[PDB]
Amino acid sequence: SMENFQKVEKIGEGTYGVVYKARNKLTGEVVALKKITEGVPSTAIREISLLKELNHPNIVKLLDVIHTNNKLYLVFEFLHQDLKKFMDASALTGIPLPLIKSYLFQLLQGLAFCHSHRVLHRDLKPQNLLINTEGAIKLADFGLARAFGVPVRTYTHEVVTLWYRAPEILLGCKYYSTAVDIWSLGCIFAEMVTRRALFPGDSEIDQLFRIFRTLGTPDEVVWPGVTSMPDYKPSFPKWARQDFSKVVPPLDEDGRSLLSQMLHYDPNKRISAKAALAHPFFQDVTKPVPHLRL
Amino acid sequence: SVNEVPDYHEDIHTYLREMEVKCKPKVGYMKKQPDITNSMRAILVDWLVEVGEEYKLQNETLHLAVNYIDRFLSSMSVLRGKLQLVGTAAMLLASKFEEIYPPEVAEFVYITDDTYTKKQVLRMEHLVLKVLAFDLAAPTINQFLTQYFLHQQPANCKVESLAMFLGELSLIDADPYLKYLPSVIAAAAFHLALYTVTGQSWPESLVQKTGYTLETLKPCLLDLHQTYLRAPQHAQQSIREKYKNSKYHGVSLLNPPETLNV
Ligand SMILES: Cc1ncc(-c2ccnc(Nc3ccc(S(C)(=O)=O)cc3)n2)n1C(C)C
Repeated sequence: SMENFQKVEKIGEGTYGVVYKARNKLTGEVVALKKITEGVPSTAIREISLLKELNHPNIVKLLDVIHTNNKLYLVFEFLHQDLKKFMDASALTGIPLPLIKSYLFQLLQGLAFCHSHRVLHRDLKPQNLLINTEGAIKLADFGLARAFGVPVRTYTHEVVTLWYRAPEILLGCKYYSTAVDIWSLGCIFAEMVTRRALFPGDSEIDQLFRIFRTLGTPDEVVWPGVTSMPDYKPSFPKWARQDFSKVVPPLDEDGRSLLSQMLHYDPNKRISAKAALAHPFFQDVTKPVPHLRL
Repeated sequence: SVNEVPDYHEDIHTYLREMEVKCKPKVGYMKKQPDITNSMRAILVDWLVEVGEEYKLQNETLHLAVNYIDRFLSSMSVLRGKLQLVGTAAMLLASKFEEIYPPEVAEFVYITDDTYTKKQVLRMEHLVLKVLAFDLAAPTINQFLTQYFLHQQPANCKVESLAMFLGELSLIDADPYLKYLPSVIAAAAFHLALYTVTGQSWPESLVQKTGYTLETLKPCLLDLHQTYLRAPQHAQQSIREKYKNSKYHGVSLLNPPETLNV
């Protein structure tokens, strides 16, 4: 229980509760402690049950659950910071490309492992992607995740933090699947390169229009079924699709190829995390430590 | 389609096969319960079927809750007056895991007709989480069935519904069905449904996916055929009632075949 833990400082906070840095007094291990009516919340039930199954080097490790009459603590391995903080700290240097590549490779490994174990993450924003001083990056916060079936069955709609939300969610499709998480990582790949969110919308319609302005307004040819989708409107402006080299100018040819396959409109055609691991962008991938103190 | 996860369905299947062995209840537990019987359990499960109808819950939710109850009862001795409290907390946990809109705790107290308080239900929720060590993502018959249905040539809605119905019937009787894994009951239910409706058999493509043959499926298949033949006379009827509905293509009104010709 908590007698062996010494709190150090607050590191994070949303509706879920609050997260502290702490240390195990007996082993020295540094941890994150997340402290949490209708009884135990569904987000915590999902987070704990799914994370108990997911042991992978690019998934944050749940070490323990301390379950009291009054409170629930989740104990995680400690990571130093989120990717958002690191992007900001790299403001006028940029993030060196070997690090971007290493980070994306790791994120795809973590995600493919989720998908292989029937888990959709559904909130891959940079605040949920944690980095340590050794060069690792890991998926965190599985509160919004879900165990899926094959084939998928209708799940919660309008999921995913809006800037990272896939068009099939924005257009209200009856089903969505693993491709939603790849859309998000695509948005993250772009963002690691520019340090700016690729599609920073303020409402669902503005998010769609920003997507359309960058990738072209989709039509039956590019995305069969699109004009029949529940929230498609035949009044939607028709923007031409804009050369990918203009979308993320510093990206080479391989990078551009992988980004375009991660941001494909048709969720059937979009690349899987598993297949992305073999993309020629990663031909020279390594695992360097981050270039800044964390 | 990505809705059928082509790049992951095989990994997922292998993983569920691995998990169903680890999540498996103790086959002999009911003998070691001093106060409850297979027939009290049959009553609870049939009651959960109705609760699921009343609140429009997913079939997956029902199957999960039964998995929790059986795993719980495998280590915890329970008096008859408390069985329904275990079952209610289980259905609550299954709903929070699996449903978009779980019913509130007050609704779970109300369908027990105030046999238990909100405080008892919530205390039991925590006990069930503690006994299962939050291991709630359990494989079900349903999760294997939906993958098996992708091998139909072509899709037949009556086959699907009837296979679900038969899978569901298996939940009511601990004897014999505690001795079979979810993947095996689903396979027997799928074969039996396919044969009742179309005259066809367990396809070669599913022999390739699962390693199961009509030979490995025979013991479960004989049990399931009897359960199907006797369903009209079973003391518990909620599943038959439910599967009369057009949602499930009235499949409980279909006649079981007299023989299987194995
Ligand atoms: C919600 C949640 N559940 C568990 C964690 C979690 C797990 C392990 N390590 C950390 N470490 C950490 C996070 C954020 C920052 S920050 C905002 O100051 O850059 C600094 C360190 N956090 N989390 C995170 C996502 C808050």
